[PDB]
Amino acid sequence: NPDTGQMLGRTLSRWVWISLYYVAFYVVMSGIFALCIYVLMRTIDPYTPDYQDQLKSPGVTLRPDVYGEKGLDISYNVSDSTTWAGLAHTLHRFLAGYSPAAQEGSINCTSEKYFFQESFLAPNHTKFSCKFTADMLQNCSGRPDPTFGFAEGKPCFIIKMNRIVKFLPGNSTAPRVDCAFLDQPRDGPPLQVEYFPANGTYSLHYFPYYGKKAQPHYSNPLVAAKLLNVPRNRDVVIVCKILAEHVSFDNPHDPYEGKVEFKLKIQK
Amino acid sequence: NDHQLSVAELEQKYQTSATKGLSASLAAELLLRDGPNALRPPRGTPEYVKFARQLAGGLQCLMWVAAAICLIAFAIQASEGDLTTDDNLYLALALIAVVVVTGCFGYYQEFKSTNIIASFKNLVPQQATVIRDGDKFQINADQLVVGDLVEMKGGDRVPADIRILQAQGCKVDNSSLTGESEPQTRSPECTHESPLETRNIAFFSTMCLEGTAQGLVVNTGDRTIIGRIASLASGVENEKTPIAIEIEHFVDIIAGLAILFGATFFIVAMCIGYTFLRAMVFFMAIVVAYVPEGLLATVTVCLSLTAKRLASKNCVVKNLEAVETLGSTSVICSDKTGTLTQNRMTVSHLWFDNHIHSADTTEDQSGQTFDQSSETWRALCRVLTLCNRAAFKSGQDAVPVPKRIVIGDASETALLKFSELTLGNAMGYRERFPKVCEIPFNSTNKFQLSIHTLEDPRDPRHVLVMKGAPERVLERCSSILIKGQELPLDEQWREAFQTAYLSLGGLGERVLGFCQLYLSEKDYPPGYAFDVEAMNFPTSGLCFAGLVSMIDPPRATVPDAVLKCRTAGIRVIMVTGDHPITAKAIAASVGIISEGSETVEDIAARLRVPVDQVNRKDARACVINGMQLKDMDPSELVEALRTHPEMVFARTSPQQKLVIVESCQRLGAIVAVTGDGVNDSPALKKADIGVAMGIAGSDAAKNAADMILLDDNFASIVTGVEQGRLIFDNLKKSIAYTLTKNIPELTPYLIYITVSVPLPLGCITILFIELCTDIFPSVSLAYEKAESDIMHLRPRNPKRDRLVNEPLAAYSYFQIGAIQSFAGFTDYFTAMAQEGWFPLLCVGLRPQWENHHLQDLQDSYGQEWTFGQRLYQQYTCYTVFFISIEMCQIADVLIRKTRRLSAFQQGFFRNRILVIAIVFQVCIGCFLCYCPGMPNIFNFMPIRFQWWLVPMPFSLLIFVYDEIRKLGVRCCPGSWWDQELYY
Ligand SMILES: CCCCCCCC/C=C\CCCCCCCC(=O)OC[C@H](COP(=O)(O)OCC[N+](C)(C)C)OC(=O)CCCCCCC/C=C\CCCCCCCC
Ligand SMILES: CCCCCCCC/C=C\CCCCCCCC(=O)O[C@H](COC(=O)CCCCCCC/C=C/CCCCCCCC)COP(=O)(O)OCC[N+](C)(C)C
Ligand SMILES: CC(C)CCC[C@@H](C)[C@H]1CC[C@H]2[C@@H]3CC=C4C[C@@H](O)CC[C@]4(C)[C@H]3CC[C@]12C
Ligand SMILES: CNCc1ccc(OCc2ccccc2OCc2ccc(Cl)cc2)cc1
Ligand SMILES: *[C@@H]1O[C@H](CO)[C@@H](O)[C@H](O)[C@H]1NC(C)=O
Ligand SMILES: *[C@@H]1O[C@H](CO)[C@@H](O)[C@H](O)[C@H]1NC(C)=O
Ligand SMILES: *[C@@H]1O[C@H](CO)[C@@H](O)[C@H](O)[C@H]1NC(C)=O
Ligand SMILES: [Mg+2]
Repeated sequence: NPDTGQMLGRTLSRWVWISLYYVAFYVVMSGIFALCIYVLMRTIDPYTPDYQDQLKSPGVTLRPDVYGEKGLDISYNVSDSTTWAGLAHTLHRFLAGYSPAAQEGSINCTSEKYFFQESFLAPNHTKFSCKFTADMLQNCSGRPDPTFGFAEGKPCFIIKMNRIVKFLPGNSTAPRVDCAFLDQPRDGPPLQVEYFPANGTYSLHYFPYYGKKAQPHYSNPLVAAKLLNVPRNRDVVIVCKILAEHVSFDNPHDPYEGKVEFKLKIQK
Repeated sequence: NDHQLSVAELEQKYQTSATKGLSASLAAELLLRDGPNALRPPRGTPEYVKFARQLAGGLQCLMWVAAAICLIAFAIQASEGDLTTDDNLYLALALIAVVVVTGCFGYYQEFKSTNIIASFKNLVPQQATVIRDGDKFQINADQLVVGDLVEMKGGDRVPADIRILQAQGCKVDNSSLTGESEPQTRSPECTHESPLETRNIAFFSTMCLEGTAQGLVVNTGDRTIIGRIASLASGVENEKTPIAIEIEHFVDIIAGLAILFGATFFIVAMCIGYTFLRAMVFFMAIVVAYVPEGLLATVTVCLSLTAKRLASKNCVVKNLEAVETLGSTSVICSDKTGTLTQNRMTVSHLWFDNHIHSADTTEDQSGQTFDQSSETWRALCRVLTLCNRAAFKSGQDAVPVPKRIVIGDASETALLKFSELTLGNAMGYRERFPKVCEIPFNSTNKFQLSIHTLEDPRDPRHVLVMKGAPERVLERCSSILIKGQELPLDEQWREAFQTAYLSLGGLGERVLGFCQLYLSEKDYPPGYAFDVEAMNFPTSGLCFAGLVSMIDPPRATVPDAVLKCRTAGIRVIMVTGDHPITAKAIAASVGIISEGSETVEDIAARLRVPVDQVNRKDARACVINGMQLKDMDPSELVEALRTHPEMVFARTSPQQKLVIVESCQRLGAIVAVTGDGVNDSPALKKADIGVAMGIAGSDAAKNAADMILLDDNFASIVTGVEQGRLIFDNLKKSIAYTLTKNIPELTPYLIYITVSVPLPLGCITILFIELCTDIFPSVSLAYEKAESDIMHLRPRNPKRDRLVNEPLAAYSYFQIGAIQSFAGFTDYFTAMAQEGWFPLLCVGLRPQWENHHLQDLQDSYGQEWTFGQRLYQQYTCYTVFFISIEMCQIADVLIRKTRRLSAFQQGFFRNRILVIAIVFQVCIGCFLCYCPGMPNIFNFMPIRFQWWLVPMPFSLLIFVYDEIRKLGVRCCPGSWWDQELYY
């Protein structure tokens, strides 16, 4: 069939002709596809997404994030500093983005009320974003304790809510973090937590989030939960939920929606 | 052989006697040495073996290999610690399930056809009349041994191959074993050297029509002629069908394309940094992806629909592949006796009033009659009705006369049926003329005479009717009846009689002479005692009435069926065991030999020159007898077949029929064989498709054939040819439709691997497309009408015109499939961008997107997503790609209705099955999208309405582009556009 004069049942000039036809066909179709993409991108709004069909409720993440085989799993030895050195380093690296230098692009906020911005009054046609600094975490900021309570067996966990454009958690009261044992230990008391900021609330002036084009300097507000009565040498499960009117945490297919659940063991 | 021996040479070879036969003890010893006198039963194959066969085939093997590759890839991925490998299991299970269910459906089809065919076969134990050491008794035929002396009479089956020793007017029916339509005389004398033409051999399983015979068993069981034919058919191998060959060629195309694409993207994946094992998994995935899933089911359903259409016309196929072969058939080798003809001697021509009249010979009396007004005709009818002794069986009034059963020989049966169909009430007319004298037929006289009394009480005259061989009648009969005048034979009527007799005999017809002589009252008064012992009544000086000739006529639909087959470009060849004169006459009657066609013998007779002087290329027709065929080599046979378009093989053995079929197949033709008798079974097995008559067919022929005509309607062959051509075209369209959607199923995976976008199309939704939403629309294309006069086209070239070829594959894969892929990706990027993911961010996003440890991945707006939310977005992408493919497949099914004609020409809605299939597809898509629980069951999402709209311009583009392509094909035939863009 690969005859010299007729190469796979078609002469050389015929191959040129059919190849040119296929090239023209694919060039035309590629141009149509590119024009469709261009029209789509010209109809897309740069500040607000068209739909939020998958973002009805925000996800909840935890720092430091260490993952086992079914989710978050944190284990360390109080007597062994190398077991929590990496955890403290992760917390330091996360809080590096919350220094005053990192937060120079944001402003003082004191309203305790939704920061509704309908105009672009910030530098370079932007919106003001409120300033959150690591020192708002107090005993869990890495100062004066650079171990975040891990050395003393009272670890700090940073709970961060996923930001959604124009999502409003609820203005009756500030959204609040609540951490408890998933299954209460039998002989032991319930989990004792200390929160930074006090009561574990996110101020309402960090909402709404307007996206990264309108607030390029936006920083998620943080809540640090310091655990105080974790039993030693025992496997415990801790769930930290967000308590707000418009935040749900009962999704059987998303365990990170509205809450974060981690496995914790503190050896001695 | 044993016939060519003598009774002295016999009676010693078989340790027997001519008068007393065999001793009982020695007969028992012979029955121990050789098996019982019965043909060996076919061992057959078990039902599970037939099911295993149904699980085989080219496409089935491709699917089995694809499933094995899926399992191997699953094992490799599991060894590499990879998860989410349920796609491999789903694909393998779907492939295996489709193969097994299709095999079950095909096995059920074969089981039903076998039951339907065997519902007409019935068994009854046989018996023989044996003489052992003097005593005569009725023994079972199976206990007969060689050398046993047997006696047979009329109505008795011949119980073995027998050399005739005594016989008195013995006639047998050899029409099944041989091709001879007329009853054959059996006498104790050798008249030929071959056992199949000598008169002193009777054949096992044939019927003794009349007379008595005595003879010695010379062959038993499988040693008989019929047993040897059964052995010959057993050694014939059944070849693969043309549709199977087409399917294998198309499977080869798919395999080559799959290997090419897999190797190319394996190289690409290695070049872009994948590991060798990951690239190998990519290779196997692509190779599996090229294998279609529901195409086997679609093909099986289309073949089943064609089989049902044929079965509605009493045409039953034993396997689904046989519904196509007649469409591709270029040569039909047809048996004559019992297949083209009715296997029933019928009155055809009459010579009275110096004119040759033609009688209606159709079994349904749908032909033209002859003039029945002459007093000469009235006298001839009276003679031929009064000179008959055959009688209809009682309780048979409602049965049609040609199919009725009468007690008598073939000639008297035909005359009685002719009387019942022309005069009406033959026996009621006979009883009106009381018989007062009768001389039965005898070979010393070669005539039959009977004297009656006229019905009219006024007339006391006696009528003397006489019938017999024309020369014997004309040696008497010094007067002839022409237009009611009793003129004598002044040598003019003698020469005219000789001319008419010779012409009727040359028409392959057996002729009879009829006359009458009224007896005057003064010399033969009422109460006269006629005496056969003394011949007091006059036996000469009679009045000749007319000549009646007889033939086994063609079936009613046969000539038009042959004409239509020849109009469809199919060569029709007659292969018969009957005599050349009858074969040529029937071939001219049915249209195998056309008007004006001549043989070399015909040209030699016309030009008054020796036959060898004639140029062989001037003779369109040719008759070759088996004796010449024996002394012919393949080169001479091929030369004769190429030289003479209209070929008749006469006096042909079953082995020679097989040889002719093999020669035609070796020349490159797809050959169909039509037959009914045992002598056709080896040729029926060798044929690409074998067609056997349901009623006239023997068990061997019906077992050898692939197609059974239940009502013996030969015109069903025309329907088979038309339906085969139609199913070929419609299968081409359906396969194009099925193959088109495979490219938009595979391109998202290629982009997912190379550009690392989040997965646009899931395995479950691909399976739903393959096995749920498109099977009904693909099947609905089997209901498309022909776009041209399909029965005026020539048979396709088997080597050039393939079911799936390069233009079809290229068009379906890389133009329509490419447009569908572009539509799917447009919808994918639209749905991603409207939910917050711009295309450039989508590029390279896959590792972070699938990272289970990332619960705050940022989109184009800075919003942070969990893995579950991203997975639901991925399901949305699945759904929009699925809906794009479905919308474009609507236009694909619309444009696949025709290959040359416009949709406006063919009719948008004339295929209501296709319309229903489109509605059904849309309904299933809506159900999958919007039923509650779908996102977590099958990962279908309730997409927004505007994502239904996005692929619609692409579907419209598909329709418009295909319409323009077909317009260019129709407007510029033979151009480069027609050569390249038409399929
Ligand atoms: C055998 C032949 C195969 C041929 C396949 C197609 C070849 C060409 C395809 C892709 C190459 C790029 C061509 C298209 C470019 C897009 C057209 C365009 O001008 O868009 C503009 C955007 C940039 O706009 P922006 O974001 O700044 O605006 C934001 C505006 N604000 C801020 C207001 C929201 O540019 C972009 O998106 C760039 C990203 C576009 C590409 C996305 C990834 C494509 C990858 C795979 C798809 C393959 C499909 C294959 C289907 C057929 C297979 C047979
Ligand atoms: C040929 C004959 C065809 C007859 C029609 C077939 C029956 C269709 C009738 C009803 C089925 C759909 C409506 C009931 C379910 C609503 C569920 C729902 O309401 O889910 C919403 C429907 O989304 C819509 O935008 C409305 C879509 C309405 C249906 C449009 C698609 C139907 C179009 C059919 C055209 C067929 C003819 C064209 C093709 C053939 C051409 C020849 C989805 O929720 P979402 O959009 O808010 O976002 C989701 C946010 N998340 C994720 C949080 C839930
Ligand atoms: C060059 C750009 C525009 C893309 C290529 C356009 C293609 C489709 C066009 C441009 C030149 C055209 C060819 C010109 C020459 C020939 C040879 C002739 O015997 C048949 C038509 C044929 C085969 C044409 C087919 C279509 C063709 C190949
Ligand atoms: C008509 N054929 C249908 C069809 C089309 C496109 C396909 O893409 C492959 C693919 C898509 C989506 C997810 C997973 C996929 O592959 C997984 C995989 C399969 C087999 C092997 Cl061996 C190894 C891996 C697959 C089947
Ligand atoms: C924001 O408020 C804090 C606390 O009052 C203050 O220390 C800081 O200076 C303010 N931001 C500026 C001006 O950098
Ligand atoms: C936090 O630190 C202060 C000292 O700055 C101390 O008084 C207080 O008890 C600490 N609380 C805890 C247990 O975090
Ligand atoms: C780690 O914890 C175990 C108890 O689970 C303890 O026995 C061991 O001493 C600890 N490691 C060190 C370095 O002390
Ligand atoms: Mg026959």
